[PDB]
Amino acid sequence: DTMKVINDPIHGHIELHPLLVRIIDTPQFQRLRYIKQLGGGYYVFPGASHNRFEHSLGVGYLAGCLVHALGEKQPELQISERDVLCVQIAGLCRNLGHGPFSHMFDGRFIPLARPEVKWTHEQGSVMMFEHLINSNGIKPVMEQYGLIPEEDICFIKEQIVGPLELWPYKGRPENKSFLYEIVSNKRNGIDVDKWDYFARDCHHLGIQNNFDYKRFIKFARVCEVDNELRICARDKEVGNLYDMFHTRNSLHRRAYQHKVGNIIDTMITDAFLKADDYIEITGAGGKKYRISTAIDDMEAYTKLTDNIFLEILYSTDPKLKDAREILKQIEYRNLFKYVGETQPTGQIKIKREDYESLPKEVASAKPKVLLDVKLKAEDFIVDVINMDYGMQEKNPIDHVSFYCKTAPNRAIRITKNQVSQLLPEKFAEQLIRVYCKKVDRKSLYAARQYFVQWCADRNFTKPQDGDVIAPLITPQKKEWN
Amino acid sequence: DTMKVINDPIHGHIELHPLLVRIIDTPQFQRLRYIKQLGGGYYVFPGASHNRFEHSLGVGYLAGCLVHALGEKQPELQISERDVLCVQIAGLCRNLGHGPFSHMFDGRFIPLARPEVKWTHEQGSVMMFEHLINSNGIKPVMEQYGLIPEEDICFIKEQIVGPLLWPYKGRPENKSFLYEIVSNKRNGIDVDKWDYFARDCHHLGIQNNFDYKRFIKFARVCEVDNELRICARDKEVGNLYDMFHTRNSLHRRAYQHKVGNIIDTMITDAFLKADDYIEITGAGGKKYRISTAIDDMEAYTKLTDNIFLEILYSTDPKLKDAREILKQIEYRNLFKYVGETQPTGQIKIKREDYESLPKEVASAKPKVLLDVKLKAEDFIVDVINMDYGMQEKNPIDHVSFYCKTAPNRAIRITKNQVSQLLPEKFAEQLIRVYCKKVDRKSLYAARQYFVQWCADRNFTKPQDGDVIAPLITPQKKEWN
Amino acid sequence: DTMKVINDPIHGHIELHPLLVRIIDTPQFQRLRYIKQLGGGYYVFPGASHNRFEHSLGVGYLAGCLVHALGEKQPELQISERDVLCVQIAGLCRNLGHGPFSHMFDGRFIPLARPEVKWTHEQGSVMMFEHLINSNGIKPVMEQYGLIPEEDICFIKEQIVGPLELWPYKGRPENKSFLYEIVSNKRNGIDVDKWDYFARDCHHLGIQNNFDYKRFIKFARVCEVDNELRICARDKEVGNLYDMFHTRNSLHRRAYQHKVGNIIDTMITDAFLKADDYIEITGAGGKKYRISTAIDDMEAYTKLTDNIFLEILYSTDPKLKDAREILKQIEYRNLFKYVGETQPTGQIKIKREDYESLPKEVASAKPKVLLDVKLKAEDFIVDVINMDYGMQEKNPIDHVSFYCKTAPNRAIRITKNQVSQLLPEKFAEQLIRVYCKKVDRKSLYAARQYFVQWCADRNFTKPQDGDVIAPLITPQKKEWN
Amino acid sequence: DTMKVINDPIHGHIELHPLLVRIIDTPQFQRLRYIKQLGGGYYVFPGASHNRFEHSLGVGYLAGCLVHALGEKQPELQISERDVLCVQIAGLCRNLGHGPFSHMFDGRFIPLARPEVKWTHEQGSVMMFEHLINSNGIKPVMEQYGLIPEEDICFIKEQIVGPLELWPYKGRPENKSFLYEIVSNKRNGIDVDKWDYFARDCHHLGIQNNFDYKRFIKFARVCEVDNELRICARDKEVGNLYDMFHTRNSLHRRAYQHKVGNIIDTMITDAFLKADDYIEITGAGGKKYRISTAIDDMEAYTKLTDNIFLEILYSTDPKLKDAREILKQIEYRNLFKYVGETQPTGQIKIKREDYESLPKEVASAKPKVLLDVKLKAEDFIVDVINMDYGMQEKNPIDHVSFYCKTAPNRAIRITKNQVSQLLPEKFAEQLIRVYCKKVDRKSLYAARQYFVQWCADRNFTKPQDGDVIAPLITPQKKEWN
Ligand SMILES: Nc1ncnc2c1ncn2[C@H]1C[C@H](O)[C@@H](COP(=O)(O)OP(=O)(O)OP(=O)(O)O)O1
Ligand SMILES: Nc1ncnc2c1ncn2[C@H]1C[C@H](O)[C@@H](COP(=O)(O)OP(=O)(O)OP(=O)(O)O)O1
Ligand SMILES: Nc1ncnc2c1ncn2[C@H]1C[C@H](O)[C@@H](COP(=O)(O)OP(=O)(O)OP(=O)(O)O)O1
Ligand SMILES: Nc1ncnc2c1ncn2[C@H]1C[C@H](O)[C@@H](COP(=O)(O)OP(=O)(O)OP(=O)(O)O)O1
Ligand SMILES: [Mg+2]
Ligand SMILES: [Mg+2]
Ligand code: NA
Ligand code: NA
Ligand code: NA
Repeated sequence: DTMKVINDPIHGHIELHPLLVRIIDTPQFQRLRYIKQLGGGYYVFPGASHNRFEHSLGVGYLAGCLVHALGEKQPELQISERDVLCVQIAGLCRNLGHGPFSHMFDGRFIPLARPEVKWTHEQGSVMMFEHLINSNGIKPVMEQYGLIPEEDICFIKEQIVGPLELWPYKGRPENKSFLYEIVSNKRNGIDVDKWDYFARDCHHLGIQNNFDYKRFIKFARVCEVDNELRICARDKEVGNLYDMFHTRNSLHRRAYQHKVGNIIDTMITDAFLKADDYIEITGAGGKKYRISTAIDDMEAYTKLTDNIFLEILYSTDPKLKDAREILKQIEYRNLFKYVGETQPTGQIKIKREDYESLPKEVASAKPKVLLDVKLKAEDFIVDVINMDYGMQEKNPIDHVSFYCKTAPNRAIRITKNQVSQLLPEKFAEQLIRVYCKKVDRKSLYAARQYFVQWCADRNFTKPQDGDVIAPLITPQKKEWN
Repeated sequence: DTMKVINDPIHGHIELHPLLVRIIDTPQFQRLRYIKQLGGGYYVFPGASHNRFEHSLGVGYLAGCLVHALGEKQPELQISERDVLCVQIAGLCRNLGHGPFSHMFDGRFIPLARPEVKWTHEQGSVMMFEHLINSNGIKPVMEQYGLIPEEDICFIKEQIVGPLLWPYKGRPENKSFLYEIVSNKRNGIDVDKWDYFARDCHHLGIQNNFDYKRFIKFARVCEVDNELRICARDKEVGNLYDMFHTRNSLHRRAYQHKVGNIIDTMITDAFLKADDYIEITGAGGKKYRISTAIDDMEAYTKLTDNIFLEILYSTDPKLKDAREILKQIEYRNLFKYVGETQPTGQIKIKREDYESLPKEVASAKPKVLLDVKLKAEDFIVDVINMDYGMQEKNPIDHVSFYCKTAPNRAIRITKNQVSQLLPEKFAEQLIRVYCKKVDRKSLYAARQYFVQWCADRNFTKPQDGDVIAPLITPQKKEWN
Repeated sequence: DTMKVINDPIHGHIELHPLLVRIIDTPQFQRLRYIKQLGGGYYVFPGASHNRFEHSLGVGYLAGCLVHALGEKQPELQISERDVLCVQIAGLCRNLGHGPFSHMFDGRFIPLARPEVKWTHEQGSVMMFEHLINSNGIKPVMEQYGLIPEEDICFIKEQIVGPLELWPYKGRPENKSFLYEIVSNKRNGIDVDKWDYFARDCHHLGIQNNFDYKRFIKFARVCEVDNELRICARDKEVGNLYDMFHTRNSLHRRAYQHKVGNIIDTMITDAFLKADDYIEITGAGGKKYRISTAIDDMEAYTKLTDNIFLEILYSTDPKLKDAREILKQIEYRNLFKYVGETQPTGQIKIKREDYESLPKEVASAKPKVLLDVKLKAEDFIVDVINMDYGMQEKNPIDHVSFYCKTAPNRAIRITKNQVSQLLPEKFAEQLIRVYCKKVDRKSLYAARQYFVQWCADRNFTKPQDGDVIAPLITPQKKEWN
Repeated sequence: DTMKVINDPIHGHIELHPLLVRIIDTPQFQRLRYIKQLGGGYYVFPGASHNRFEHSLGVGYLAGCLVHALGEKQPELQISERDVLCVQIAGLCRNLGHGPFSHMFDGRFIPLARPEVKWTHEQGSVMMFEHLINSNGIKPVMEQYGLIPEEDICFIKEQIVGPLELWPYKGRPENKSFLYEIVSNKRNGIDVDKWDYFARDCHHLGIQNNFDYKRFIKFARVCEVDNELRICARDKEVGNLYDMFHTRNSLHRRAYQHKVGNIIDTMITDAFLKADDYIEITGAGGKKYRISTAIDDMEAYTKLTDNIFLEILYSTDPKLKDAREILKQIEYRNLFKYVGETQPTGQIKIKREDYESLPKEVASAKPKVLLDVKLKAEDFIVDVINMDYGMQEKNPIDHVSFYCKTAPNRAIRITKNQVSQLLPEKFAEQLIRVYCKKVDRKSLYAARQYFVQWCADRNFTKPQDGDVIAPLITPQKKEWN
């Protein structure tokens, strides 16, 4: 009927427009209550039980805050109530496409299960949004509140995934370009999605968040840069932006790429792979889908959530025994053992095509220690992690426009040397974790010897614990001594 | 083997003894990751996604804090490392018995589904603890860390459920105070409450007024009637009254939220309609229903909030009735709130009369033009007992205190000795009425029946009475 | 000029209109940086170092929030930018009149020092506001931003102190009545001043605040009640309002009336009394004022802050030796010793005129025990504390109007039985603390005997520690056994 | 033995040993209630009203936490109750020496006022501690609780200031070396003083703190490194340590070196300099001291707090008119105007002795543009700020010892390459702020031209707003285009 107030622990009392309420009260959206924001992280950080549902409300709310604040400071932008609603909707709905365990699904599982396809949760969101609209008679309700469904549905989808291919967008013209920089910012990565998860994940994880989004909003203006209207930050605030990405990096290093969290994700992925053939999910017209193919039909995908984990865990079907056994090993905490961590040196970069060949390389190393057990390629997992500021090797701050107190409509650029000598020199790196599937004390000892040898052989960094875990191997490498 | 560190958002970095790690890393305990602390509340408070698992770690940690602090202030108590471990274990394990959606399971579902049994999550915890111990070879590991399994397993169980003349056999009278930590039957002041106040507030987005750390610093053990009891400092009496006021606030704002409760009611109804067709494998391959898994711990292990999604995602036409109710939850087609009232004077509605109340509302005769006529089954009447944890009694009368000038001398404090601004009564009842018929005309009619029923039973005027039923409220002179 | 942004720990980033900046950047306002919010409380709660300055910004900000939210929900109220500014100004400025150590000055010191006058910090605020306006050329600046100084200065003053004398206000007409319910609510005590201090004092004290003002604002509406437009709360929210006053009461019982905090306030007051003759403060035209008379000249009052404490403490003048000695006893923590606490029973009420006669009564009690020392009236302090819900014996919730979801413009009333049986029966009480100026073990023992006897004699409540501190006295009273 | 409980907003309920209570309840310690932690910062961050008093309790408490935790994990260290008390006392007392406005006094005022002396607040603390002990009969009370005053007073002083000149300490032997790494860590800068201020300043400022000290403590162990027992961190925690110093840097950049906060500190310092001749503070035997000389007599220093600001501000003495006028300009917010900010490039490092010559350099620049006014050296302030990780150009993490999960008693080292490529390359930098004493629009315009020219001339970084504030000057420098 009218506006709903929702009490969120992060944002406090949030107003929801009745149109958003209608979008929210659908199985496509409610689905998000059953997908953990951080997947395997919950198995390391016991506070991190939060789901995509609450994150989505926060992204929607923040999207609305930014656009509304821009509108109030700059009425010359001609931001309408219609524009605000579409930005809120895009904010709510950009998480619709997440599969079970969020980033494990599109980052680990689908690449292994369906190598030939290229899938992202963003594509999923678009498809799921379409399904949500059509299955719930949303278009009449959009019209009722002054939206024009054809243009606006397009606008929403473009905000989530980018150009559906000179001005490449068809939902809004160039004079509203800045509206595409709110929910998902392809230019520099500063968007409201990040802002909600920094705050939300920190609150649940028990880490403290150093970024203040409210301050960013108060200092945000729209200015012309190269004949486009873009969201600009106040020049003074440049330090806070570098801090925002440092914060992003901290969350990744401490929580999202936690070495045990990642191994749990790997084990859950492995169980899904072994379960994939025997789990069936009913989609459109009674047709059946696998976990790995539910991404092709939105009706099936609706019913694809973290419940899959428990479906496997509680199953009696002997065909699911292999999948079920892996998950039971998670419950007993018989996890694959962390062997160590290393990095490439200088400009050495490990390509995506070489990932499969790395367990073989570790097993082929010839450490000079007496070993009771001999280990093979399949006993090792090598997890290559790309740690960056969101834009590969590029500095995202070079893609931010700024303004000064004295000329608020004049956009400017700020280079890294203009800010601080204490900032990072590089903006992308790689971490290599090694784990061993053999969990006894003797195998783990052996694994450590192979690993440290492989590091020496590839001229990678000395593992931090190198002298402790492999005292007979580390002296051969002069660079480490 | 040394300590594992867990980072909890409420308590920060918590150390876990390797024995507790072993108890935690079992399917019986890990199960608790899949049971929401506040069940249906998550459908009202979007922050309230937290599970019993994390609550359990917190209860364990706090239990350890209290016993350890008592030990350090009073070494004459002779609290051993053994005693601390058993109190921590009891703290961890007192939530083992919770079913799907926590309090809805033992408070709504089992009473309706299995009226002949008397079941509490506490009994469940004892049974589940036994199963956890036996299924995971914990006894050898208890011995390894200096526990004596026979005495100590008993001690742990007694802390969770109470006594199975000094009624306890896990510890003697000289250690009586150890039974006042995890679950305090005497006055309700225990560590389980302290963790949930803090945890639920952090997730719900309300702020918690109670400071447990301050209570611990002012806690002492003193002799009262030949028993050693945990006493509070006399000055702190105001904070204790505040602690129960806080408990009451959490209940009124969150745990008994009118929509949260209706969602709990709907989920319970779906479980009832699903109970015949969901099967859970227990011991030796035997099959159990949702309502009977409480009789076999192996089945109960696999009984979590996943039941909700099992029903919701099912295709079996036998589950259509249950599935339809849950789909109505997703679409937010909920039973509509009609209004709320209370009994007056000493009037107390007994548990046996709950069933007869929808009939009473439908039988009321409001003197107005009604487009629809409504029947008993169209109404839900939810009776809620709001109290300070001890029925009509004041829990502060069951707290012993001490003074700065005589720290070993226990005393009592009466309510007039504290404040005239305190509550006169310590128990009350709320009656919510809802309508299963959701259209505008039915809701209008429902409100007329309801306000009439209030007048007829001499209950309190509903707050919105003049707005929802302007033609009914003038008949009652006491209301104006 | 545009807005200045202030980062407050309680409210986050606050915007200040350039007019408010001008009012703030004056010695009359800046003065408030040197007056502690909680006076003597800082000597008990080490976090409570905050000053009236920051509290004032918060009251101003919140005043603006409430009026602005009302305006946005109900444009039919015709709240202008002019109205918002005046409410913000009244919010900023309602603390201008506070003397050194806030409530101790108007609550303890002036009543003792100048019994014939009736002074309140609110009157002080009006006078100080007038002085601020005139001394800083504010009127031209008010005109610049669309205010009409004659009407508006009046409006501001009326918000702070009430009618300067049928509609009794002359700053605004009946159709804007609700604007008088924001900064200082004479009707029920629900105002923004309280809201800032609950939040601010809790944050500094290390108590946690259970009241959510943001939620109140979202549920606040203006409705007609008895031909007046009043701020109404949503019916559901009634529980939270009772809780708001319970919270107020908790803050008083734990912090503002802490037994040691109050004795420190008593000692500081006593030092000020002994110093009052010899401290001189320059006012208008070089004229000299005492601490107790600076309230008569705003120029002197400007220079009257917590610095008075340190002026006395650091003085060398032998005439200030008496005052200086008391303050040195505070530093050494040689405080008057707490003897005990009691309350009147039934309808017994101790009147303000009888406070002086109470130490005599305690000393005149006849305990019938062996006493090494005999104590006199001047050895005892009796502190009478009025604890209420803000409106004497009355329930403030009976003076709150409500509305329902189904009829948002229709005001209603809610009686106490309509809410809960667990609520307080009485809404005012008195606490009596007794202290002894003699600090040795024997005097303290004797003092406790006199005190417990006096309780018995006056038929007051049994002191909590009665059986411990006076085991020979408590058995005579059958009501206590 | 009764412990006293203090409720701190940061740490919650803190127990104080009766000996610490005795040290606290003295004028030498209580003095700290009247010195603001962040001096001038309060004039920018209105929450930052907190004083050194509360900070000191926190440092004491944390010192006790660390030593106590080390004792419980490693009883082989033989940490006694005596050792814990001395570490707590050192923690309490390391802030005793702070003057009015904390770091402004030792960082700005004394260097200008007394160039011939080398004074630090740490030396002040030692002297003040000595005075506190002797003036309050603390030595007998130390003996009562098992301390041996001669050895232990030495130990406490050494913890605060370092060696009072092969093992350089005489309070404790090499086997207790780690006890010197708690209150003030000269080796790497990881100490409990930092931990309390990160938490405390953030809580008051309204910034959020990303460092978790409790986690550091749980991962801290004592291990042998080069025949010394040192506090070691877990190898995994190395990232958190880099983050700790990044956090320190953030606090400095956002708050402690805020451009307005620093100008207020400069103005207060200037007023103190002009007041120094005419303010008298009574010390030992009735002798009189100036603000700049009270550091030579502890009895005078006791009475030297932020009250000096208000003494000057409220004075009528015409000799204080110059000092009083500057402070009145603070109240009216007629502050020296920020012109801009720059940094040195390459290896250029501006020495402390050259600070005085910089305003001359700026005024001597020849921008050659239409200028209504000509500005002189005395019209400019140049503030040089050293931003570092606590150890000049060195990486503090190279001076941290670590241990591994697999060998907890074996200390190791970790190089920067072994951690992350995303870390800083340099660990020290300089910021140069320029301000103008002339506040009109025309002078400010001129000042900006001189400034940007001076940047070009010295080959410093382009000011961020350079193209806006000086569009005719920035094109001459090719490196900036
Ligand atoms: N007292 C409270 N304090 C904090 N949050 C609350 C409180 N009551 C409810 N909430 C939460 C639960 C929801 O997230 C949100 C709205 O709940 P509430 O205002 O009770 O809505 P409702 O939908 O039951 O009221 P309405 O009767 O207007 O429909 O705030
Ligand atoms: N940097 C961090 N800050 C806060 N919490 C963290 C951080 N890293 C991990 N945690 C959380 C996750 C866990 O609940 C808890 C323990 O994690 P961590 O110390 O990484 O254990 P671990 O078992 O992986 O390490 P170990 O190698 O010592 O076994 O702390
Ligand atoms: N990085 C930060 N994070 C949080 N609060 C900050 C930060 N920097 C400054 N503050 C606080 C201090 C002030 O109270 C408020 C505004 O400061 P700031 O924006 O630096 O104002 P200013 O007047 O110095 O800037 P300008 O006039 O250049 O816009 O924010
Ligand atoms: N209810 C409360 N909650 C939180 N902090 C409190 C409360 N009451 C007092 N405090 C604070 C103020 C002090 O910092 C600290 C100690 O207070 P309190 O225990 O009242 O000391 P006290 O010394 O007056 O008691 P006594 O001498 O009677 O033991 O805690
Ligand atoms: Mg581990
Ligand atoms: Mg400014
Ligand atoms: Na362990
Ligand atoms: Na309980
Ligand atoms: Na009252």
